[PDB]
Amino acid sequence: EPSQQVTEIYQHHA
Amino acid sequence: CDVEAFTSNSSNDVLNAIKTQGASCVNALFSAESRIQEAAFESGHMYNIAKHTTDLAKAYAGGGSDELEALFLYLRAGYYAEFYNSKVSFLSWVTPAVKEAVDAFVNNANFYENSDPHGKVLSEVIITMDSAGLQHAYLPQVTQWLTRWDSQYAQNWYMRNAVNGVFTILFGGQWNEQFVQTIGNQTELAKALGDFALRSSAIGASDEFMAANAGRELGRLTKYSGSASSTVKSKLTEIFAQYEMYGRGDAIWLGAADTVSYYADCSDYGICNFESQLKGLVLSQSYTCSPTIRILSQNMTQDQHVAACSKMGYEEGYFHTSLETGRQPVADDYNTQLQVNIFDSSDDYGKYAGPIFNISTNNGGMYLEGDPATPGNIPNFVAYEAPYANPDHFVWNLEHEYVHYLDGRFDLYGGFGHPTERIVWWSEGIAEYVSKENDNQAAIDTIKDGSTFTLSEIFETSYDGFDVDRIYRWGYLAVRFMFERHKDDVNQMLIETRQGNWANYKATINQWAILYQSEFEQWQQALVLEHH
Amino acid sequence: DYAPTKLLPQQP
Ligand SMILES: [Ca+2]
Ligand SMILES: [Zn+2]
Repeated sequence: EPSQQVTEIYQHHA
Repeated sequence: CDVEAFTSNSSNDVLNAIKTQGASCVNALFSAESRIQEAAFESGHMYNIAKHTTDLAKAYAGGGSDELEALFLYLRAGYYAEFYNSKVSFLSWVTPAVKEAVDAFVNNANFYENSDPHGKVLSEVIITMDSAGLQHAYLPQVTQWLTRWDSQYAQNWYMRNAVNGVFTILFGGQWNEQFVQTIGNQTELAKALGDFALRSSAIGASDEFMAANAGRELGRLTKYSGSASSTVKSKLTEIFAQYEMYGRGDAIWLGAADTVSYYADCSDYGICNFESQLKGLVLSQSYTCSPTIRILSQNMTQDQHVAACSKMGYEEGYFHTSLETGRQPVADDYNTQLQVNIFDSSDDYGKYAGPIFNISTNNGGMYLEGDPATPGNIPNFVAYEAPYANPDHFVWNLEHEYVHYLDGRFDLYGGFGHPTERIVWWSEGIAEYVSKENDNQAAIDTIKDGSTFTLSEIFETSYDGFDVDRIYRWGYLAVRFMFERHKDDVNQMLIETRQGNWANYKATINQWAILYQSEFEQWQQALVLEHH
Repeated sequence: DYAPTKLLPQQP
């Protein structure tokens, strides 16, 4: 559940 | 890179491939076809490579090691493949050899070096502690990393990667019996974890995400009992006092509040019902487009509100005309006004939307139809702004997602799960067709590449495997085809979906798949030829 | 759900 140093902004909706 | 070199029966061949090709090439094994994974991750290879890694790790002199980076990456790639690939299973003598190799790197005098090169290999060692199921084995090292961390370590990208791995260990440890049995007695770990989360130097800094992860894992420790319990509670109380739910340090406050609320009693910390207070603080702007759309937002300009309302208003009219609704909703649906909830960024969405709406945020937003028949049900689209979203509103996924509200209220009976037949092709196809109309180059392109789907296949589309080409582009093509060539049929289908007659809906589109396949192909041909 | 780690993010 912990976040990585980089996460994607431009994702598809859930 | 040559992924085939990793498939030799000789462990020395595989070792040599790791060493010569390096970590960037070992990366391929995580995703490789099963045949390659089965051959690269034979138990004998894992054991022999771990034994080589032990000797190399003992000899390590600091300053990074390309070879050790690749070797530990390979070992934990094996555990990755073992988890997901039913044809990869390790014999019981593998993991002790892997633990020996981790021990060798941990016991090396250079283990706590601060440098990017060391961080590159250290990162893969720390993650191997989780991948190999060794979460119970290195808690004194987790504790040392938490207490040693400072602003100097935080300068280095790969040191941040590496130490952030200890939160992966804590999270994965929930499935490790020895970990669950001992973690509640780890008073020094709890103190170091709490104090790591309380480091004010992390706020606004490159390691803030680590402090937030620490607050979340500290709150998770309330699920365990033991001699550390009072320290966990004390440190959480300090987090909730030092920071706040909206403001300085709120990533740490909310991370901890998330797990405390789930695993413990919110009243022991004074945070009960924080989610509703948080909503009014973060989504502080209210802009009513119309009786059918209201925006709650964190930080939008007037121009953005105006643009969002007029874009949705245009789509709303196009939808009602195209779907011939008469603006009459399906029965048992009182979702009269869509609430459009827009955070300032994906980062803000990932921080605030979870508690406010009780959702996962590892995504690009979502529409929550809820139960449309229940009094007080609120239809909520939850979204964020983004620099590369569509002008002039700059709300990511707004035009597509907005159609899901309309389709849900005017076309599809019941809540999201009501259908007893597959309807993904329609739901996503109509969201694309209404929002994009005839401007969809990706849909033309997927015809041109010569790989296609029949109507029969499109109607069977599901979210499993998330084939986005099939779901979004071919869903759009089938929908657009039916509207252009067989609108009377679409209206016939909608009689059934609007009442929840899902078997009738299936029988209706079953006829389309039998009758119309060659015409669908002709229509695709015309679409491509128009483009040329 | 538990899931083993894939790749770590490289520095841009
Ligand atoms: Ca519905
Ligand atoms: Zn959609």
